[PDB]
Amino acid sequence: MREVISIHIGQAGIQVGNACWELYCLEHGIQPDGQMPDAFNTFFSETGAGKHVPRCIFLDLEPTVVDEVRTGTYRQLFHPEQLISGKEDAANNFARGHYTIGKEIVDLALDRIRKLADNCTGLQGFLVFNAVGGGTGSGLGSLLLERLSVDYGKKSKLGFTVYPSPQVSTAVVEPYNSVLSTHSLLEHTDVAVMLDNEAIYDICRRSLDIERPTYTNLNRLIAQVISSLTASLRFDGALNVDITEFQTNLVPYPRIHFMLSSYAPIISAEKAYHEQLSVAEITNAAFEPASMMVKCDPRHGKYMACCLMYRGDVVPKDVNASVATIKTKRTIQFVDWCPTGFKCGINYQPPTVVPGGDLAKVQRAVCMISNSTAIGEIFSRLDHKFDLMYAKRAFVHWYVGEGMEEGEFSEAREDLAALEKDFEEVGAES
Amino acid sequence: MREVISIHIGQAGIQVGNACWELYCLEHGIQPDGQMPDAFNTFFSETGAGKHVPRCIFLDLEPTVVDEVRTGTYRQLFHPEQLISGKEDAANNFARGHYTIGKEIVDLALDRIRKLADNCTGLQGFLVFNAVGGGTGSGLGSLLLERLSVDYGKKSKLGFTVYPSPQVSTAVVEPYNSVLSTHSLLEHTDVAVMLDNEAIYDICRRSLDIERPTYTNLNRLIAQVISSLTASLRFDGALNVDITEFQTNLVPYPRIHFMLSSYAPIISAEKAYHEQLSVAEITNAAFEPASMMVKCDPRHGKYMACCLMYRGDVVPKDVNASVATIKTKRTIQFVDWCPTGFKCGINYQPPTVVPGGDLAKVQRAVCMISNSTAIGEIFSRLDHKFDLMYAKRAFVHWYVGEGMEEGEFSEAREDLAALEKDFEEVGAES
Amino acid sequence: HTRPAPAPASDAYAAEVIRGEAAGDDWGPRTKRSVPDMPKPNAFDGRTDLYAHMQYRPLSNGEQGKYAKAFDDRGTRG
Amino acid sequence: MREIVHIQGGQCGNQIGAKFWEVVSDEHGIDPTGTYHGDSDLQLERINVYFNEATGGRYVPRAILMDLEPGTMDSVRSGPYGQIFRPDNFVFGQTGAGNNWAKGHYTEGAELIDSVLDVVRKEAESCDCLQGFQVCHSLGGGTGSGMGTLLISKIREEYPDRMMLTFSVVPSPKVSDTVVEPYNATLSVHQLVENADECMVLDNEALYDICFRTLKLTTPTFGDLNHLISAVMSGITCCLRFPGQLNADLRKLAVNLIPFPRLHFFMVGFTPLTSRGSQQYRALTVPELTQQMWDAKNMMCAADPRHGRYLTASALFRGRMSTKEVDEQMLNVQNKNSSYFVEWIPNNVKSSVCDIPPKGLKMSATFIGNSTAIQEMFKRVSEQFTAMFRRKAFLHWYTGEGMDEMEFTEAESNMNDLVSEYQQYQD
Amino acid sequence: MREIVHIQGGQCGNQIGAKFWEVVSDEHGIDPTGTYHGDSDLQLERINVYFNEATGGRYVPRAILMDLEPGTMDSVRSGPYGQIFRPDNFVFGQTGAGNNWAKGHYTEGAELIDSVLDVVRKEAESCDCLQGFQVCHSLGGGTGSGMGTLLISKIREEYPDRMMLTFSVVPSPKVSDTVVEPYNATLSVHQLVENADECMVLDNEALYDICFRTLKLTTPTFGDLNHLISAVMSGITCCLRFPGQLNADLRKLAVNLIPFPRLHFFMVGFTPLTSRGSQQYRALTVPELTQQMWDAKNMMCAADPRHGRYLTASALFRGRMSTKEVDEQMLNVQNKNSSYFVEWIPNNVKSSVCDIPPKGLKMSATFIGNSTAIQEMFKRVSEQFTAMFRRKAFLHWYTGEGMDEMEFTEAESNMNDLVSEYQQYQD
Ligand SMILES: Nc1nc2c(ncn2[C@@H]2O[C@H](COP(=O)(O)OP(=O)(O)OP(=O)(O)O)[C@@H](O)[C@H]2O)c(=O)[nH]1
Ligand SMILES: Nc1nc2c(ncn2[C@@H]2O[C@H](COP(=O)(O)OP(=O)(O)OP(=O)(O)O)[C@@H](O)[C@H]2O)c(=O)[nH]1
Ligand SMILES: Nc1nc2c(ncn2[C@@H]2O[C@H](COP(=O)(O)OP(=O)(O)O)[C@@H](O)[C@H]2O)c(=O)[nH]1
Ligand SMILES: Nc1nc2c(ncn2[C@@H]2O[C@H](COP(=O)(O)OP(=O)(O)O)[C@@H](O)[C@H]2O)c(=O)[nH]1
Ligand SMILES: [Mg+2]
Ligand SMILES: [Mg+2]
Ligand SMILES: [Mg+2]
Repeated sequence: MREVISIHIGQAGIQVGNACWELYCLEHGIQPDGQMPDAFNTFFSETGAGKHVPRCIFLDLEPTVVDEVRTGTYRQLFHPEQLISGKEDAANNFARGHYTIGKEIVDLALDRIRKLADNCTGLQGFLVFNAVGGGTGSGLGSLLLERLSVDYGKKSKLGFTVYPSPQVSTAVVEPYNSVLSTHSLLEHTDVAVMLDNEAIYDICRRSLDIERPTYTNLNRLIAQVISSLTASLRFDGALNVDITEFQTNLVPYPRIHFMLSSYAPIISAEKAYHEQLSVAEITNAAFEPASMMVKCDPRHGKYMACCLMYRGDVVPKDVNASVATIKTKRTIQFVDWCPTGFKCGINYQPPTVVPGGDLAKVQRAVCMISNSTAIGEIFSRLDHKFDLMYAKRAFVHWYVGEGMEEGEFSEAREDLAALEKDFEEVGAES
Repeated sequence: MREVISIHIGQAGIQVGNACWELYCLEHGIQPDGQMPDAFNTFFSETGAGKHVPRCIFLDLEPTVVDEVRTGTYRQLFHPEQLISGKEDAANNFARGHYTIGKEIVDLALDRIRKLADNCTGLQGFLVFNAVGGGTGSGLGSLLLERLSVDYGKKSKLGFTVYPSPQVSTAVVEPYNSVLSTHSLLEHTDVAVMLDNEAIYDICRRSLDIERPTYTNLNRLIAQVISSLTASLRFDGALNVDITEFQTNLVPYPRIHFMLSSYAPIISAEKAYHEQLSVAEITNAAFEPASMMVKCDPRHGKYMACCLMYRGDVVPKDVNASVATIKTKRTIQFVDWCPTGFKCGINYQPPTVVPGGDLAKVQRAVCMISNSTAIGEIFSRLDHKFDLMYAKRAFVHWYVGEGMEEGEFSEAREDLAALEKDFEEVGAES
Repeated sequence: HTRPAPAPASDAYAAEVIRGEAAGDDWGPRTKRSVPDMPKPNAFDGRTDLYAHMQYRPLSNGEQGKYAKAFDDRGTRG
Repeated sequence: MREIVHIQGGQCGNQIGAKFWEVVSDEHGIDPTGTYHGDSDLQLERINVYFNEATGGRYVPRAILMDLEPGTMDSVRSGPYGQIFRPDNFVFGQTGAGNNWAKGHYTEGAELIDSVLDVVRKEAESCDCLQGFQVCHSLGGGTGSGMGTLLISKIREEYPDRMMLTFSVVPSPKVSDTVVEPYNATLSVHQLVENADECMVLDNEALYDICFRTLKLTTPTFGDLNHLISAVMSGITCCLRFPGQLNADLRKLAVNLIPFPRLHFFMVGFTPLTSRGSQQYRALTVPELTQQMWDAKNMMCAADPRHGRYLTASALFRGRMSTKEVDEQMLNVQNKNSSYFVEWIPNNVKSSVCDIPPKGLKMSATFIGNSTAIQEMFKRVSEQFTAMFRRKAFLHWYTGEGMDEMEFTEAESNMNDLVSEYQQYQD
Repeated sequence: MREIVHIQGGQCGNQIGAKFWEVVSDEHGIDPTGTYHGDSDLQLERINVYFNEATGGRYVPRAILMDLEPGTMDSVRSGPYGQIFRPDNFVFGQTGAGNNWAKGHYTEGAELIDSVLDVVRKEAESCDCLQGFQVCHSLGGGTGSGMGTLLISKIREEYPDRMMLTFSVVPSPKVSDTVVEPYNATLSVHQLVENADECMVLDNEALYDICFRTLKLTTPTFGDLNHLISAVMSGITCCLRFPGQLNADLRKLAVNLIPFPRLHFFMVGFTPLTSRGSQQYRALTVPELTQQMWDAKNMMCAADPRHGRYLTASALFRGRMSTKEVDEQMLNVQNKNSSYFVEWIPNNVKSSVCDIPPKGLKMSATFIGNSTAIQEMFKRVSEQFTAMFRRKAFLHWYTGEGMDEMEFTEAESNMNDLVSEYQQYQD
């Protein structure tokens, strides 16, 4: 039986995970106490009689984001040893989450991952949720990902990470914390899906006509993208896409493995009645940069490998005609050496709507995860933000004093400088 | 007819045995007064009509702890004269418990053993519960071990001794009394099953989730192991492993006979509803170093021979599938000359739960009782305490007065030194 | 006279299996759910199969008017 | 009393045989529970070509469904007419080849080949006369192409005197479904030339087009597409299952359609394709089954047959028909357009008539064409393979399971070699 | 009119025979009360082979139960079909051997061997003409291994003109069930090779893989294993209990299966094993029972028969079958793969036909084969003993109870001779 393990690290990880597992329990009919009144084996672990346990852990050094899960409406759902807390947070410091307080808790992190991996029969990959801005998501995620490649070799590891926006960011050492994270998520994480908070602010602004979006609204459709990514395991359809199928189709080179994300239908409860939702409309909607979930413009770069995972009443012919209409457009430009850029997946389960949520019930939905050379704009800008702040040694004594040395800033900068060289070299036309 | 008698000497011995016959009277359904409203034949004597007396003796030099048994909840169940008292305690001195004041009370203990063995048809083995850190348990326990060896010769004896921990220990002359006891155990006790208090404190802290463990909580789950290692005689299963099997299969050499302990499913009431407890999962928890009842690292040593007893509904095949997964793991090791190293025992009766106890009703249970070469480390640290302390002739005036001689610490030193020579030599490859 | 203890109570009964007295169903639970009504019955007459075209069945009188009015399977354009 | 053993791999192979064994079953009149309730005596005469008789009237096929995921068989577990199969013949994997040709062939391939060939060997010895082995799989995928093409090479080693029908679908030129599509296709055709004896070329874009302009359907599912493929596979062995005025078995087509041993890639066609709107108005006589046989729109391959010459063609007619009308119509197509046929072979057309039509149809015919226009399909896949290999993109996966670039250069060498001899014969 | 004396030893063979007398009584048709209620008169014709008459229609089997602990005697008595057993044949001790070869053989076995030889001779004298001595025990334990090899040594001295089948379960290589298994295994086979005329060696891992891969059974117990060994054990003496077209007794087995006195080691198997839901798809015919007969997976031994050439073979067919059809796969398995058989023995396979099938089955067969793959079974035990006796471990439980280390060296003297001679004829 197929199974995927999701680790939730840092403040973004749990708050996505509360939205992620809320979407998961409504799909399988499982109530919040854990009782369903044959496909739950992907995410839920059956124990006893009529009890389902999520196959996930909440790892965060700050206890005040985990305790609200331990006292909320999901008390009876999670296993209490899966919820791993700590004495004090890493305080957006990469050195604390990696050296000082990170090593004191990562031993207990592997103790339950091994328990989750032993209960699994057939494992296909890992999900990791973190934010590189904060040192719990950045440093402890770097420590856990480095350890997992040593502990569980050659297995898939899905990186659902959140990056600082160009114009928007809510911390000061985020240029410092993102660059040091890119030394680990380059050489360990095999598939990394960038997310960006301001692009989802814009997505919630126009498509969902919400003037005042919050962190709950953003993470609810974060849950929609991941659930659409792994709906192929849980339900049957025309063209299934497995985790290792997902990894060999979109990673042409072992370092060129960062991919975009786009969920096409975001419609309100009042605009759903007036929109004629067909597979031609949603496929053109996904490639629009308005529906792009990261603040980058794909027109500058080249699309290199794309996958389109369809949910609902999608018949296999016009979706094959919808891809042809995308290829004819000069705006969506592909790289020269790849004449076959599209992967297609169709599942027959329409996306569930949470009660009290903001999304409307749609009969068709597509999620695009695409590898592009326009993601170099994400890294080069965060490279410029780091290079300006490092030039006068700002916020270094906090990082150096907690175990680090100055030499790890030069290695991480050189590693990220190779990525910008690699993106330009790969995307060059010959 | 299977029958095993148990003796209980020292403050550890009675208080462990208080919980031992608390669980023993619950498995057979007998009320605490002594009436059942023939697996009870191996632990209870059918006395007339409706009356039953346990086939064990309680004995202590201190008159304190016997009275709270005599005036506790088990005044009617126990035999009034099987309870053996004393004028005064041995007071942390091996000299007092073995020579001066235990001698006037050992002979009243010897005849009641003869009264117990004459009443039963066929006896199987000897169980002794004591602590070598004190005077009464180490002194009269060794004094009885001389007498039962010469009287009831060559009979299988299995011992449960509460040794000092390297960190937590409650007496200053405690390393003296352990060294003097070990000179008696090696030539006389067949298989010595080790115990340690703070390892059971640790297994109450992280597993049962109680932050205030006491001596009552430790002895309650010690009795779970004692019932599990004698569960083959009481209830029927696949592979019956009696006490005669246990010695001849698990001790390789006359001077190499020490033993570890484990009990993997140790789960509170709230924790039980989420754990999926299969044979494969409970097997992996027993061999992990965190779940043993003495603080020694089995990674530091090498296992010599192992024995596993399974209780509850265990099918006889995933026990063999778990063994194959155990032996293929590199983190567990065996000595090179012992290829066949596991004894399988399956019983069908699940462990009972005491009312008010923190242990929940679990349908499967495994106890891992294994010889190891890591027991040299718990004997090296305890001998390191003695050599640094005997160099100044400290605390000797208490010892030489009550029948001991000054030189007797030297033969007990080289006897433990010979044991350390045995443990290092047999773990060496060739 | 040892105390009876409950069996694991498997559904195995290999004697019954090897004699073939009880058939049962050896297959496990079906995975990947079971989606209802996918692929959908088409509008402009309910077509869930190509059996009509591959068996050359005659058109019914209650359905002949649809193809009288329209050419393709898109419904009632005019 | 000759037999065909059916073996299938991947997502594409298993879904076809879910419909293929469905189409065969009601032609022979046996229920999904397996019992026979047919009204014709001629159905039970030749059942052994495709079914094992069992106790109580059960009929179980020579079907060996191979996959590396439990997902495909789960559809076969619950799909219609999926209970007829032998449960022992469901060899399965757990890891999944992951759309990788290297994983299905070399590294993870070896753990299941010794088990799947055991199921094949049990069925091969049970039936007496083996006409050949029939496989249905994909080429752009990795589970049914990577594991399948090694299985074809192994079974030619054990049984070298038996024919090999392969119904392998092809990467579409207009559209694409996977990203490593030309990688897994060129590695499979490089092996399909050496082991397989005859190949039927299929692709979804021609099956999509043939459902639009010939059937007037704007919503074709895969199950609609699998039915037209399943009609072709029944038409090849319609001579074995049923009598006829002129008989042509599987090996008779092999000596007809294959002039030289490497030219075994054919294109298929099914004749009575009528839309329901225009169903009544068309008549059923041999001249109008022939006029839809030779149409370029009726071909279920990418290649336009108007571009290349027909080296040899075959026709598998089914029905009560005049032998002249079979003969004269296929003689008229040798005179009306003789520039589309090869001059240095006389009478490029093989014809055969079976007196038992399919269910409901008064007449039917199946076309197999060894055209040299198939080089247009093989050129495009080789064009995509050289584009991605010269950048070495998506190659760090294939070298991960134990491949070096020697056979990748060899695969392009044999691909360029086989397309070179097609264009040499076209001049 | 020939009868078999059955011996059960230890906690294994008592539980083995509890399921073995379940099958034989049900095959002969007696209820748990003991009265006969079968519908076949031929079923009651040969009852003296396995049961004895009693006043009132009761039937008491002629077998003994032997161990040193009364706990396992409570299991066989309280279980199903346990009330039929002779209370006088319940010979048992109180100490328990405790997995030691010394206890059951010399020290505490001696007070029970003299008790059981008085018991064993009672049915030996009461029965009219002895045919053989079946035992069922283990070699890894001490209750039935060390005590059993003394009884089989003692019973041959009194009765040196009879054959003896032994059914001894040998310790498995993959899984360890007792630490001192290589002691008791080497010392028991040391007694058997001088004494045991023939032997059916089994193991627990083969019965696991049979009941997983073939029976497709999820969580089985030992009652499922003890039925399959009972299916073999009843099939050994099918020709004695029932008439047939060609009958073969224990000596017919012996005369055709041991070319040399020291090469007496066999391997067993039960042929018609089908899954829980696969019995409606099978075809119960003589081609496919022989297909399951010679498969390596189907054998009940740790040895792989493809590794070592078969020195000889046996077949115990039961049911209604064509003797020509029986002879033609048995000739086919000689010719299709002759490289896996010995060359200096023509007609390597013996066959027999019994006219009565087992209960609930139309046809069945049992294979007995002396091969040089049991060479691989002893090499693991010889590797275990030699790599461990060098450090003289665990000897204080042995040398303190009556025998010296020189006996252990003598166990190395002949077990190294057994492994030498089996490999010699392989060349
Ligand atoms: N989309 C989304 N982003 C979040 C959410 N919570 C936090 N973030 C992002 O996380 C960044 C802050 O860094 P974090 O990784 O959350 O900090 P942390 O996890 O608390 O790490 P420590 O402070 O060391 O404990 C912000 O810039 C946000 O963009 C959330 O609920 N949804
Ligand atoms: N686990 C456990 N250990 C105990 C218990 N009671 C006493 N001990 C141990 O016994 C040690 C003291 O040695 P004892 O021989 O029992 O002391 P004593 O029996 O009163 O002998 P004297 O001190 O000479 O009177 C302590 O260090 C404890 O670790 C108990 O109830 N449970
Ligand atoms: N006719 C048909 N083709 C299919 C179906 N499913 C997938 N395919 C084709 O298979 C190709 C992809 O190969 P894939 O299914 O991944 O092969 P696999 O990896 O062996 O399972 C695509 O070009 C599809 O057109 C189906 O149900 N019917
Ligand atoms: N197949 C089978 N094997 C058994 C059974 N009981 C015990 N065994 C095997 O016997 C071995 C233990 O030896 P044991 O039976 O105790 O020998 P004993 O001490 O002489 O009675 C283990 O390896 C078990 O696998 C049974 O009922 N069936
Ligand atoms: Mg925080
Ligand atoms: Mg005291
Ligand atoms: Mg002919």
